[PDB]
Amino acid sequence: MKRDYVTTETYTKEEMHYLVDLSLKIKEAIKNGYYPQLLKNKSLGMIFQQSSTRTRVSFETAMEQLGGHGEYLAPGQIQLGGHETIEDTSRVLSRLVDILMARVERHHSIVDLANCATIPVINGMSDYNHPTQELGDLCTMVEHLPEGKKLEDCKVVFVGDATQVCFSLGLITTKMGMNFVHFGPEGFQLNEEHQAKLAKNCEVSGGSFLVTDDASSVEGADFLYTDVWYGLYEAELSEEERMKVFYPKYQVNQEMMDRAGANCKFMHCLPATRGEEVTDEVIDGKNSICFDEAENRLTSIRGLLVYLMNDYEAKNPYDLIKQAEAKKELEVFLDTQSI
Amino acid sequence: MKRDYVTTETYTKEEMHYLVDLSLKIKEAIKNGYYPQLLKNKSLGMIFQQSSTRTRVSFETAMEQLGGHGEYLAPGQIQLGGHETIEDTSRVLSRLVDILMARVERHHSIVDLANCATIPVINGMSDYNHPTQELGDLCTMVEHLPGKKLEDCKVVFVGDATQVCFSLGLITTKMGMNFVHFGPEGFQLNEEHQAKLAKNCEVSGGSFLVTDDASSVEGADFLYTDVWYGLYEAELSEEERMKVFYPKYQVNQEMMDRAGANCKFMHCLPATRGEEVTDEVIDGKNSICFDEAENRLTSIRGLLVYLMNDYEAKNPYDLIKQAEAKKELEVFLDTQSI
Amino acid sequence: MKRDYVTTETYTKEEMHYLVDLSLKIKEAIKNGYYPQLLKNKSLGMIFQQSSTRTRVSFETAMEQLGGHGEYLAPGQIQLGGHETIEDTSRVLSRLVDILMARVERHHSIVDLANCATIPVINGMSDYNHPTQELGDLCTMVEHLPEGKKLEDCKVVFVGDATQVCFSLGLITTKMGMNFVHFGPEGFQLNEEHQAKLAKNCEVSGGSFLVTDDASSVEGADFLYTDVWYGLYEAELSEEERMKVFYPKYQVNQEMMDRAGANCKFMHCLPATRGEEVTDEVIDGKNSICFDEAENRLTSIRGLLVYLMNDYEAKNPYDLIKQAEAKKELEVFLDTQSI
Ligand SMILES: N[C@@H](CCCNC(=O)CP(=O)(O)O)C(=O)O
Ligand SMILES: N[C@@H](CCCNC(=O)CP(=O)(O)O)C(=O)O
Ligand SMILES: N[C@@H](CCCNC(=O)CP(=O)(O)O)C(=O)O
Ligand code: NI
Repeated sequence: MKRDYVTTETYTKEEMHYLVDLSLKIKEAIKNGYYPQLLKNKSLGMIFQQSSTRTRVSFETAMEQLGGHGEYLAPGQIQLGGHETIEDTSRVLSRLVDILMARVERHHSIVDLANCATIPVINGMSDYNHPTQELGDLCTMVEHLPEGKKLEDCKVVFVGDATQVCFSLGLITTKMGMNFVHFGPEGFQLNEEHQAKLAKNCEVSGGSFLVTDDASSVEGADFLYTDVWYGLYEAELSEEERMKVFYPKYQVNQEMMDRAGANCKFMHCLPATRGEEVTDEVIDGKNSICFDEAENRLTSIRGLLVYLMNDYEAKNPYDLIKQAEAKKELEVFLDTQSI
Repeated sequence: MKRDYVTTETYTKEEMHYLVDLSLKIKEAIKNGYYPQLLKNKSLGMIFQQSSTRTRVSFETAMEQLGGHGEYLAPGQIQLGGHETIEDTSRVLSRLVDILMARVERHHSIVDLANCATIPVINGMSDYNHPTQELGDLCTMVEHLPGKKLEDCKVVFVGDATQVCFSLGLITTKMGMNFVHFGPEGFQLNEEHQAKLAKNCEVSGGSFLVTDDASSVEGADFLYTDVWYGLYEAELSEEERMKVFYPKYQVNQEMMDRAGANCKFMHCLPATRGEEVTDEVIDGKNSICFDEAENRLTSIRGLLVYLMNDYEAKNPYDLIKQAEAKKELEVFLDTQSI
Repeated sequence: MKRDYVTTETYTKEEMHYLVDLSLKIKEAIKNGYYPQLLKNKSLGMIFQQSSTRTRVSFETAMEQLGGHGEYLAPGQIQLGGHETIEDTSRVLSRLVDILMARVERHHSIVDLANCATIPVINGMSDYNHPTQELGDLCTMVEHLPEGKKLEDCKVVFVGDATQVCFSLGLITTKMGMNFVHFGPEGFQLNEEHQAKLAKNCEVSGGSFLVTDDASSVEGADFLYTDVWYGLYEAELSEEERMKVFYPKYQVNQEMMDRAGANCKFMHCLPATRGEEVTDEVIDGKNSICFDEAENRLTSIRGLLVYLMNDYEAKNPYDLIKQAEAKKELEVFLDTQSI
C-alpha cells in the first residue's frame, strides 16, 4: 500500500499543517548546515513533459540534500506517450525507483500514473492544478504573516487569468480557512466547476471565496498573487492577444499595491513577464516576497518527499532478521566466490 | 587492463552463472533494505543515441543504490558524431569517468568505444545485440523455473529477428537450453546468426531452430516476443508491419494455450498492445514481463559491481601512496591560503 | 559575500598558483583511491546553452567524487532566454543550489548571472573567454615541463584562429610570466583590445607576447597549441570557407612540430577536426599531451569547486549552536508527531 500527492483535495487542514511544520523543521536544519539523511540511497523518477526551473531543481536538490538521487526524464528520452501507455510506464517504474513525480500536459496522465503505481506519486503540475506550489505558497504565507493576524483572518487576492495556479491557490487558502478572491476579467474567471470545489472547502473550514472583475476587490489584501497571461504551454496566447484581454486593468503596478494596502505582499509563482502582469517596481520592491516563495518550492518538496517515504516504509516495513541474513549472505559470496 | 561487456560471446556459461548469483544476492539485500555501498564515489558515463526507460533508469538507480552516480549524455548534448570521432570520445571519457555505457545506433560504435577505452565498457543495446537484457532475462527464468532445471527448458521467441531475438538466442544456447525463433520468411535470424547459435550449442549441448512452423511453440516453458516496427532510425509503418506479422505472430491466449498451461509470457518492453501481444496475455496470470523489467535493474547492479571489482583487482590502489596523498592534502587545507 | 570565477583577470599569479597546487593535491588523493568529501550534500546548478563533453562531465564527476551532485540544465529545459530574464534566473537559483556554472552564448550573460547571484558563479565558456580551460592547461603544462625548466621559462605558441581559447591561453600564459605567441593570418589575429590586455599582464608578470603571421615564430616553442577553424557554435564557418583561410599554413603537422623543436608538446582543447588544424600523426604521436590535458579539465574543476565553496563558507559560516538546536528539534518532531 501507498499514499499519493496528486491534489490537496485528499488532505485535511490538519494534514497540511503537519506538512508545513515538517517542511519548516527540515528547512531550519539545512539553513544551519545539518543535512538530515532521511532518504538515504533512495531514487526518485522525474517525468517532465514541459520545461521547468523551480520544480525540477527543487526535486534534484531535495534528493541530494536528504541522501538520495533524482533522475530527470525529459520528453524524447522515454517512450511514454507514443510507443508505451501510461499504465505500462507506471507498473515498470514502480520496480525501478522508490518514488515518482511528473509534470504533465493533461491531468488524467497523473491520475492514471498514480492509480497504477505501487509507489508514491507526486503531481509536479498539470493543466488542472499545481499542489506542490500550494504547500510552498502556504509555507511562505506562514513565514510572512501580518503582525497580529492569524492565517485564517488573511485576505489573498489572485489577479488575472484562471490558470491551474490560480485554482490551486484557491484550493489551499479555502482549505486552511482563509479568504480568497480571484480578480479576473469575464471569460477568464474560475468556472462553475472550480467554484463548487471552493464552496465544498469553505463549508468545512469556515473560509470564503469571491470571483469578480471589480477593481476595488483588491482593497485589504494581505497577499496579492499573479501569474503569466499567455495561458497553457502547448497553446500560448500571442503578445497582442493577451494585452487586449488583461492590460492595463490586470497589471500589478505600484498603484494597485497601494490600493490593496501599505503592508500588502506581492507573490508570483514565476517565471514572470516584466511589463505585463507585473512591473519592475513591484517585483523588485520592498514588499515582494516572490523570491522567498521560490525558495519555499524546495522547502515544501523536501517535506513531502520525507512524509511520503516515511508513510510507505511504515506500510511496508523491512524485516530486520532477513536484512541481516541477506547482508551476511552477500558478504560471504564476495569473500569466497570468483568468476 | 580491463574487461568489457559488449557481447556475451566473450563469457562462458560458468561466468554467466556467477553473474546471476551475484545479482540475486544484491537483490535480496536491497529488497530487505540493506544497500551495499560497493561503488562508493564512482562515476558511470551514459551515452544514449536512442530513447530508453528501463536501461537508462536501471543504470541511474543502480549507481545511487551502490554509492555512486550515473551521468546521462543524450544526443545533441555531446559532440560525438559530428565534430568528434568515436576514438577521441573514448580516450577522453576514459580520463573522466570510472566506467562507461552506450546505447548505439550502429554496433561498430560500441566495438570501437570499448577497444579504445582504458576503462570497462558496457553495451546498452546496438542494432546487433542487447547483452544486459540477456542477463536480466536469465535472472528472470531462474526465478520462474517450471520442477525442471534451466537446461531442460524450451524458449520460443515470436516474431521479428530483432537484436533482442538474437541476444535471447545467444544466452539460452550458452546456458544449454532449447531455443526456437518462430518467425516469417524475410524476418528470420540469418545464416550468420545461426552459425553463432550453432557454435554455442556444440559446446553447451543445447539446441536451436529457426522456423515459420506454428507447431514449434508447443511445449514452450517461456514464450517471448518484441515489437514489430524494426530499427529506431527507420521504423516500419503501422499498415506494413500488420501485413508482415498479423495475426500469425500475435501472442494471444490461443498461442499460450498451444504452448502449454504453465507457459510464461516474456517481453523486453515497451510493448504494442493489440500487435505482438493482446491485453489478455500481458496482464494475465502467466505474464512475467514486469518481473523481467525489475530484473533489468538486478542484472545491471551485478554487472557494474563485477566489472569494477575486476578493474580494481587488475589496477589495485597503493595504500602507502593513498595515505601519503591524504595526509598531504589535509596539511595543505589546514595551513595554506589563496 | 562570495567570489566568482568569470575571468582570470580578477586573480593574481599567486592565487593561480594556489589553485594549481590544490587541484594537483586532490588529483593525487583520488588517483590513489582516497575521495575527500569536501562538498558533502552540496548542489551545483549547471546551465549549458551549447554542447559539451569535457566541461559537462568534469563538473558532474567532480561533484560525485567530492560528495555532492551536479544538475544539468539543457537548452529547452529551463525558460531562461525566452520567458525569463537573466537577472531573475540568477536570484531564483541562488535560493535552490549552492554553486552555479554556465556555458553561455554571449559573455554578458555570465557577467549578469554572477552580478545578480548571492552564490559563487563559474564561467563554463563564453564567446570572450574560457577560464576553467586556462587552469586545466596550467596544471597540464606543470606536469609536462621540460627538464630543468620552470613554467615561466616556457614559450607557448598558439596556432590558427583567434578563438576564445586562444585569448584565454594568452591571458593565463602572460599572467604567469611565460612567453606567448599567436601565430595566425591577417584578419584572424587577436585584435587591439585583446593585445592591450596581454600587454598589461606582461607589465606585472615579466612575461612577453607576440601576434604575427610569420611561420618562423613557432621555432623554439615548448608547447604548441591549436583549436578548431569553424568559429562560434551559433555561426559556424563552412568547410570550404575555413580551408581557404587557414589551410595548409596553419595546420599543425610533423614539419611544424619539428620546426618548433624535437621535444615540443602538442596541445588542443578538443574536440579536434583531424586533417584540418592538426594531422592524425601529431595528435596520436609520442609528443601529444591533449588527452592528459583533457583529464586536467576535471583536475582543475575539482580545485575550483573546493576553493570557491571554502571561500563561501568562510564568509558565511554555519552557527554550530543553532545547528545542534535545529537538529534536536527536528529529531523530536519525527519522534513524536504524525500526520
Ligand atoms: N500558469 C503557469 C504556471 C507556472 C508555475 N511555475 C512553476 O511551477 C515554476 P517552474 O515552471 O520553473 O517549475 C504555466 O502554466 O506555465
Ligand atoms: N527491438 C527493440 C528492443 C527494445 C528493448 N527494450 C529495452 O531495452 C527497454 P528500454 O528501451 O526502455 O531501455 C528496439 O530496437 O527498440
Ligand atoms: N573554440 C572552441 C572552444 C572549445 C573548447 N572545448 C571545450 O571546452 C571542451 P567541451 O566542449 O567538450 O566541454 C569552440 O568555441 O567550440
Ligand atoms: Ni544525477
